[PDB]
Amino acid sequence: DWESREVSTGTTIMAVQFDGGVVLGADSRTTTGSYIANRVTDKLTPIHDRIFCCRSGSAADTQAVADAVTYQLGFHSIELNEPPLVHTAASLFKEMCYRYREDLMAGIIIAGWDPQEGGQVYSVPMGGMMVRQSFAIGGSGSSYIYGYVDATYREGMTKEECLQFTANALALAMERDGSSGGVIRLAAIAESGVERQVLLGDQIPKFAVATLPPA
Amino acid sequence: KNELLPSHPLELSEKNFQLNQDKMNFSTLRNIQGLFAPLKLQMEFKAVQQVQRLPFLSSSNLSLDVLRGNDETIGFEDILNDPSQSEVMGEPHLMVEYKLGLL
Amino acid sequence: MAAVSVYAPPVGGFSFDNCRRNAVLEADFALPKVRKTGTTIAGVVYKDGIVLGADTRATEGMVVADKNCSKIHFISPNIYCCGAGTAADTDMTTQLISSNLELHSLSTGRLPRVVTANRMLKQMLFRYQGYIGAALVLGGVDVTGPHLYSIYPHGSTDKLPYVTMGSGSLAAMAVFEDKFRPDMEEEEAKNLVSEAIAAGIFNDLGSGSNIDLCVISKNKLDFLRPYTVPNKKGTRLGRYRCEKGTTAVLTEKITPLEI
Amino acid sequence: TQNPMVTGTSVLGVKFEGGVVIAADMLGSYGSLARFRNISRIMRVNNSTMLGASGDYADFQYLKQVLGQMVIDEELLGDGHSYSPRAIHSWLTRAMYSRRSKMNPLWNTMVIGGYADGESFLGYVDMLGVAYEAPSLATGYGAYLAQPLLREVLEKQPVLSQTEARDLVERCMRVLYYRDARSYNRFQIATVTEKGVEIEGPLSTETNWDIAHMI
Amino acid sequence: IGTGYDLSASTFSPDGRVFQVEYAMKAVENSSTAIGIRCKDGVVFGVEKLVLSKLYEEGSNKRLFNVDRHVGMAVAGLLADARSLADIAREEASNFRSNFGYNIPLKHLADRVAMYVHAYTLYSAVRPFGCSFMLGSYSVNDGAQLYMIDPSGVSYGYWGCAIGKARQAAKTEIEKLQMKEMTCRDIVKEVAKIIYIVHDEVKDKAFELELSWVGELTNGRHEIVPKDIREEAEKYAKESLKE
Amino acid sequence: RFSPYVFNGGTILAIAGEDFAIVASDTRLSEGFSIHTRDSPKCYKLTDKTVIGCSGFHGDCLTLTKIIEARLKMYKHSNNKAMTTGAIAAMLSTILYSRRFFPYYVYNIIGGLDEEGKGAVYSFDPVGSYQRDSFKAGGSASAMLQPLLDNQVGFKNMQNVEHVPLSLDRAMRLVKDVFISAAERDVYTGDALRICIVTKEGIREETVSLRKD
Amino acid sequence: MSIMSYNGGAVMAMKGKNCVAIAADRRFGIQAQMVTTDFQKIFPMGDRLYIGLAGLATDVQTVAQRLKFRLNLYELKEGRQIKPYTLMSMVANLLYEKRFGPYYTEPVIAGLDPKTFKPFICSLDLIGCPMVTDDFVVSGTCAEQMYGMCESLWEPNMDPDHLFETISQAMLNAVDRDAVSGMGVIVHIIEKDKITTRTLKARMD
Amino acid sequence: MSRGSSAGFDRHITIFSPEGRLYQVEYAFKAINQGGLTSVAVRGKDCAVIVTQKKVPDKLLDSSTVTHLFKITENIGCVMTGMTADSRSQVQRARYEAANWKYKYGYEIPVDMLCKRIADISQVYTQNAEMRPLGCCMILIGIDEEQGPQVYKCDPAGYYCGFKATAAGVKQTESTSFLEKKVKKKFDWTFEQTVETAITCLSTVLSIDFKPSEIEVGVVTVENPKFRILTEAEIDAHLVALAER
Amino acid sequence: SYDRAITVFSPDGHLFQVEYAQEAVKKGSTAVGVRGRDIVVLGVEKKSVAKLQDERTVRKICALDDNVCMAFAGLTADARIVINRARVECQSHRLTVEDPVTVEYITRYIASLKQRYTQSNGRRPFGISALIVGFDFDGTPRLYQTDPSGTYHAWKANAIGRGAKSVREFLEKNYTDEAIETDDLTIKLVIKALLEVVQSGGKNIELAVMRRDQSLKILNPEEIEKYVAEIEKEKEEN
Repeated sequence: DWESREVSTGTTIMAVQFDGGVVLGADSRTTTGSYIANRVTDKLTPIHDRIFCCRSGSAADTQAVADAVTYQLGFHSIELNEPPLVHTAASLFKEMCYRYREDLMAGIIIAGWDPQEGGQVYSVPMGGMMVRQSFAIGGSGSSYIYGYVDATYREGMTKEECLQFTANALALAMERDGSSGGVIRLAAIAESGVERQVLLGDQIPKFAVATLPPA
Repeated sequence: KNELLPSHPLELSEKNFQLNQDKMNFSTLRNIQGLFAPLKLQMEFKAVQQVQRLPFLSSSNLSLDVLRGNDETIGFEDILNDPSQSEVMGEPHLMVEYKLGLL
Repeated sequence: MAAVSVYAPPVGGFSFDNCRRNAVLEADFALPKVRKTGTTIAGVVYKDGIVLGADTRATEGMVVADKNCSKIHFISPNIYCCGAGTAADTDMTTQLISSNLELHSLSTGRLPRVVTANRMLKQMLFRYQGYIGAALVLGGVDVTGPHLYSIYPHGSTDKLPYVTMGSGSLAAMAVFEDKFRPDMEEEEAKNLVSEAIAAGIFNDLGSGSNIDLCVISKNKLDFLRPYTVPNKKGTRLGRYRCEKGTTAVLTEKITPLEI
Repeated sequence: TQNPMVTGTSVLGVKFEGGVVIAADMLGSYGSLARFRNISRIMRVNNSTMLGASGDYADFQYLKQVLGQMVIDEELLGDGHSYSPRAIHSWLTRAMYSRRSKMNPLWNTMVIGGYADGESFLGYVDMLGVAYEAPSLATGYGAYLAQPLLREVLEKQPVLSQTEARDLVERCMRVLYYRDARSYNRFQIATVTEKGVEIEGPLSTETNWDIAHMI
Repeated sequence: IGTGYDLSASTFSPDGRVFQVEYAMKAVENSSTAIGIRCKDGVVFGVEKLVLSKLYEEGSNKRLFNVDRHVGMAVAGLLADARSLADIAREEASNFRSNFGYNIPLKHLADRVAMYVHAYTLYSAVRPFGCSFMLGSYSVNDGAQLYMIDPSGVSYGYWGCAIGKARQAAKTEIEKLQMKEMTCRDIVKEVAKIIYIVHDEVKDKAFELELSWVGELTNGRHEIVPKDIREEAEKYAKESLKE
Repeated sequence: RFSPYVFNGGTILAIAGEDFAIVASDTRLSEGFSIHTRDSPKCYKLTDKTVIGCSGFHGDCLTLTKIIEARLKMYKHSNNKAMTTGAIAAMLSTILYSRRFFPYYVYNIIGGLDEEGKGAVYSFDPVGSYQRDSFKAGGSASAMLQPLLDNQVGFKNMQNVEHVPLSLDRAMRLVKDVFISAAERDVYTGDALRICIVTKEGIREETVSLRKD
Repeated sequence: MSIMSYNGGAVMAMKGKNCVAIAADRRFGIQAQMVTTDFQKIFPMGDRLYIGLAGLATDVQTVAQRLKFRLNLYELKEGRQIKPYTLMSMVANLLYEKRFGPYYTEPVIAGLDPKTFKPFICSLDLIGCPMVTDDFVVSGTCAEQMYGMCESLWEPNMDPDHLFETISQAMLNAVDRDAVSGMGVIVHIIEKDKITTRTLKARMD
Repeated sequence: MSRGSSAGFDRHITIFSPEGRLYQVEYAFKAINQGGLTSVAVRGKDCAVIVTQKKVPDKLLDSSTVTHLFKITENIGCVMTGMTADSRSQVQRARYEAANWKYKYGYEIPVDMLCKRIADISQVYTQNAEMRPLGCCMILIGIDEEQGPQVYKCDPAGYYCGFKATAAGVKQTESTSFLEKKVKKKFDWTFEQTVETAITCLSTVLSIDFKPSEIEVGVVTVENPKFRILTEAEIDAHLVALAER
Repeated sequence: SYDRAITVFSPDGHLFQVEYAQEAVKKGSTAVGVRGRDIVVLGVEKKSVAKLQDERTVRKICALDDNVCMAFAGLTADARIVINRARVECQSHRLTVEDPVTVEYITRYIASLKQRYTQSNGRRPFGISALIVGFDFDGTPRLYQTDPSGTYHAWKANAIGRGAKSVREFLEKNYTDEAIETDDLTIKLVIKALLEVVQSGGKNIELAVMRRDQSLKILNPEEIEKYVAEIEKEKEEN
């Protein structure tokens, strides 16, 4: 009746870089067509101890790519006996996506922290291209917050300011995007560690609706 | 010939599943380990496969399975159709010459 | 033996050299159907373990083929799976993964982990690019505690306290959303799963017949095949018992068999 | 490539007395969306060769990696030989033709500038493999909008100076920005001369909208 | 002594020695001395390249290879094996830059090439390489790193080492040299002095000194020592030898 | 979708003579409705006694010319002699039929002196079939050029006419006129006309300007 | 048109008291044209074991021959008569070996246990889906008619002769309402003491 | 083998001796002895410790690079005795196998399974003619989720047994006897107790008192399952504690 | 040594393993075949009349095709393999060319197979010598002889196996156009040659007769004994 629909994440993924780390965020809704298969999913897949990734697109393809890249990065880090660089994980993701761009669709953005370059945010959209961005948004609902993030993004934002900005933009996306919803999952990565928080119910920022009386 | 064109899109992938898996393992080792690991494994596989039964007799390939890590893994490949129960066997000398590259 | 010109040794594995026949036959005019099971499988995570549920109706097309089908498949003593979609595909997938997990446990000497089975299932399904239709609900209680997964045919999984799969999955999931509590009791979890399966049975055409249950916990494995029998056949009013001589025969061949 | 995905707008090149100058915008568009507005579509192959691409940016990065590796290896050899711009043009033509023959082409149109042995080189390599050398080149909508002006100026004055070529390229960039939906205000001027390849920073066009008030 | 155990690399002697690897080491010892000293600023190489005939053009049979923008290679033993292993290292470094996007660390490249050599020593179909080489590089994070690889397949970092005929004399000279406190210029001068000291003009008629270095003064990029500095180092070595 | 072939225009023409073999072509490289460049001769000289013209898809033309040059070098290395015009024609036919199921979109006309010093013109189709003719026109304007060649060189449909042998100057004038007409009526032709005259002394290249679009 | 309807066919198996019955039609025809009225769809896979295949005739014959090959090898290796469950598993493996392009047949297996003499009936899908039911199993182009007749007629613990009567009536009434099935029906009644093979009179239309 | 099978019984790996012994495996053991060092591993109820003597031959040699303690994964570490190149190759193979196990099964490989795989590869080496057994010995340590500390030694023949106190190298027999004596006297076997037992066993068999730079110690505890290499200062502190008492 | 490896050339230039295969051929039983006008006949001397053995299963003369025959002397298994390969090739030729297989073509194929097996030292040469005899498309009688080395030669009359030299001298002495003209003359010639090969003769004679446009037929012991009696009577008359 409502089957034969490949489970697509339909995420609104966001990653903002601050001084000495990166703030990650995403919703928790996966819709198989229009039915919400999962409403509390975890879209922030950790690649290493201090490197995370956000999955957008086909759930199976992104999951397989993330698992393969995690395996490769763990092996590489063991071989080098050093904490892996975020650029290395981004390059592995880019190579995997570019090799199989015609076989799998996966919009993945990688953010993390390494001793050398500190907090970094990399975006690898469908096609297999990699570029470093101060803030990167992807997924179906990212289109509805491009102007908001463009207008409300500043340079030198603090960790808490970046968390608030990510929460606001994500909440706007969930409100406007049908494929986006659930709860806001945040992950602030820094030298000390990764601390994850989930905003649900009243915690999710609320924006006043027009509510014109005649309507 | 039209036989070169796959009948099923998945047919070409699963027909060379073992070859593709070995190629992927070599690519991963070579990305991470270096040139030594793929070359080592290639020589090891060549050595184990060089010693076996003649083509018209089904071989066990126990050492090859151990080296490839499939000694404790079973897939549809092993169960669905048995190479022992071939149902089609050519002339012994013909098969040996074919393997030797003469034909 | 074979007849002339057989060079390559036999190639083990799937045999796809049969789709040209399918193309020719379809071109000639307009494929037969296979049992899709019209399933409603559900599972929950309660305080002590996992409770799985399923229906016992298998449908070929729009006609009930099997009125009593076991859709909760054995994977390991502590891990069980529920199958939805193409019946044969789910059966073979579960059997293969069960054998692989048995080999893994024999080699390790310790109880298998649910994560291992989930990884194997999803990796194989992704390898086959969703051509194997296996809507699976994987549940078990390993050393790390109860775990419940929902594996889709394309190779995507998700760990959730409660999952539903199949055509009648929406009704069962609505029942769950209405009447789900964290850290349920064994009886409460069994009742919730039974109500979800019954809702799917009575609201979905593809689902029906009886209700299957499987209670998994760190202490016991409770497989309840005839857990409930909501629907049953009515009593036959008239007797059409055919008497001897009703049917006319043409030939008679009595072949005694030695004992 | 099968889906262009993130694409490039256009690359314009023109040869003057002393070298060649090429220009390209800093925009990579997913569809009609700007998305990436800081990528660079011009690379420095070696001390006497430059390259600009229009099309799939992932394929451009792949070509960047390959060409950089070849240049690095040849420099390692240290035999006193350098890849002339014509050699790079021939190699790119062969690679594009092979990829086309494999039914998996690279979706970029490439402009190759260079200056070796006191000879300005300006090459054009297309997706299929169409290769030729012209005094002026333009890809995408460039061939329709900027190419007229370049050809008129060149057929009027056969040889231009560096300043004249730069001014003409800037005028062409202004026209493209005015009349191309996939264009961007920020562009990148790259010039190769006897000194070497010099890539200028982000430059903007002088917009004019008096006709808006005229109506 | 492995009289009946020294024919294949896959055969163990009763005492547990693979004599083919040892014969490869001796073959390396047959070659002229190549030394390399690591200091705070970087790594400086130097080889006693014997000229077999005046007919050969200057630079023929170069013993110093640039396997990467920042990695040098001073080789000894059989020249053909040295070229083959240099090509292998070049492929490895090329591949690392292509995959991970940044220059391969010196230690990782040394490990890769050493494991390649060991793999070649493992089997009987192939024979162990008859060459030993020194991999040296300098980076701002990694710093000055010098590594030496033996035909057995070992990979050990050094502050200074030598491979060839007069290995021990050069090693003693480097030992009495205080490399950790000198700059690259003094290090290259002392390398030239040591090469001239260990050279035996009687057995070996003549030689040409090839000098290369990688360090901060070269911006972490391996290159041959400039002709002026090389001539100054040769003059200093001549003066030291005279006295 | 993806189309491996595009039409880049170009018109080629070869005329055979007693001691000359003219191979002429235009310099218009135009894809779609735009002009890629105004200087791209379609005639490439292979040996001192053979010139080949290629029209159609530019990439296939370039690849085929490079393959022909490589095969000529291989033949010279093996047989220790330069390949003759007929041998080049046969080899080109075999090469073209090699890629039969992915045909080269190239119209090939080989013009040059044979072993007897007589002009030989070989016309090719994309598949590979070829034959020897006295004159032929290929490319976009082949249909426009051929009738006048038949009328003048072949003296066809000309009752009570003198079959004067074709001289060099008359051939050049005819080539110029036909290409001028093509530039007038065919949008894929114009700019310039590269004329390669293959004689026993060598190959002479002449450029004649045509009217631009 | 459906591939099964290309050649027609209808096979039924029923279970009684310490006895099993299997029946099939005898029509072979391409689309609408009939060719022979003696085509065999039931093949012996042991003394008290039969398998009936309905569907494409060529696929039916290929599957029967390959199954006989595997069965002969299995019995030679083990040295014992195969169990009905083992035969079902073998058929399922054979059919799943051609999963992506399937054998257009839906075999049904009916027989007694060689040791316990317990009746056993099962049906297989296109790609080998086991299905064991104690009442009955049907397969062919007239599945609906056979299902209706079996549901309306089947009773538990049927006397062999009356089991034959029931299965014969069901098959006759099912095939009489199907165009591509009929032209005679063959019934095999398998009991531990003996096996009775009977050919019924049916409409040759 | 491509070159050809050797003639004598002890000249080839495959062919048997009249008793049925494989002399090439025994010669691989002799090579392990030829390594020149001795490694001692002790299993406690809180941690597993591996101690091996570190011998920097030359001053020019960089002591940092000279080490026989390698980590396979984040929780499993090993000490290798025998040929350096063979030990490195086995370490790389073990790392790859552990990574593949983690990728395929979703959880970290146990130590016993790692040695089982290594021993299977070693058996493959000893069965075929083309290859030769690796002249090195692998001792793996790690904390299991349920079994606690685990110590496994992993040999060329293909024997993957686990031990409460492992020894390998030139002084394997004497170290084994000393460890058997210590085990017979069951102490509490605390972390520092196990470290002291390993260090004193090595010192007794080598008849030398180690300074901080002559040994390298790697530890892994239940509280801290990550494989940790003891810093030279910590080794010196342990040696001082041993000297005091 | 030089004589152990097939590929190794001896200092004189011999491939001694091929010559050892020839010696193995010589160890085999004698096979004799002559050529006549529209009549080709073969004869093989049985080593011993082994009782309690079926003569059909140990026949030495076989029919490669309806118009070609072959007799061998050497290792029986190698002969069987070569015969099967020759039959397969004959059918393949009749398929691809549609014309009946010439004796030259099949003889060349057998020689090529033997030479290819002589190529590598991994494979040992076929230790058999074959007497391929038959009629061509036009019906011209043809007799040929192959060797393990891979060299085939046409013969008017040949003998292979043990005692081949003496039988060859016999045939050379007693080969005349008159004998070839009469089919019975050729048959009697073969009987006499084989009787010279083996004194006992009689049941040991394995003779096969092939005539123009007639399939290979093996004369029963009755006919062989009749011909032996004819030869004996002719000898007695002298």
